Amino acid sequence: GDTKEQRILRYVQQNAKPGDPQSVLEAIDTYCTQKEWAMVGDAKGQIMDAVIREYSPSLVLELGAYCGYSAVRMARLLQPGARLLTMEINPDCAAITQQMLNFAGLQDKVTILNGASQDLIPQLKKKYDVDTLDMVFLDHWKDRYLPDTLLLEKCGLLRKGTVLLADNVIVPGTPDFLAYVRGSSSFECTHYSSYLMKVVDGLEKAIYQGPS
Ligand SMILES: Cc1nc(C)c(-c2cc(C(=O)N3CCN(c4ccccc4)CC3)n[nH]2)s1
Ligand SMILES: [Cl-]
Repeated sequence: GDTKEQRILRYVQQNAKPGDPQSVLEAIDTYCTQKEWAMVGDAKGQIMDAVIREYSPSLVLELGAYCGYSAVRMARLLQPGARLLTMEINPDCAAITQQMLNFAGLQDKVTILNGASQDLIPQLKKKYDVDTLDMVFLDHWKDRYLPDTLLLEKCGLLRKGTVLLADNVIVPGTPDFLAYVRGSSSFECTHYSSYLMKVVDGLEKAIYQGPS
């Protein structure tokens, strides 16, 4: 068997450099640009980097590791001792992600949780010893953004100033998630447009202010 995702890891393992997350980033960026696209960006990576650098989170939740691009891009910017938790529902992508972090030298900042987001979010406190989350990046199924944001509320995982950065909120779009965070007083929201497919997409930054 030879999947697109094995093919990406293998281009990285040949062209990027062991323990250099940026040559991993550019090799992936290079692969998805010249060889076959994958569901990856440097234009939205600039936005993702600015938000990591602005808020210096000590504990990040990512929903949707996939191949490990956005986990290499985040964890490369985290301070010593900070953690990334990444949930991946497909075990083969989870293996790609473990190897992509192992090659990039970041497998000690990341913990991969294999599971659907709404099964693992309730276990975060008991099992992975989380108190609150400093940042949350949502890049999974667009119809889970809103219910997972409220599930994170329920379980008391968001604090005042938690950053939620939501990808692909324009295309495919997350209309329900955007209406809620923009309309709720618990969230202060900034929309970052980024092109893609030559289409305007966007990320939403939504900062939690505390319950209503
Ligand atoms: C309830 C859930 N909890 C989690 C943790 C979920 C999750 C999302 C992802 C992910 O990263 N992508 C992106 C890639 N994509 C895809 C790409 C091409 C074709 C079809 C699908 C699958 C979803 N991995 N696990 S869904
Ligand atoms: Cl499910």
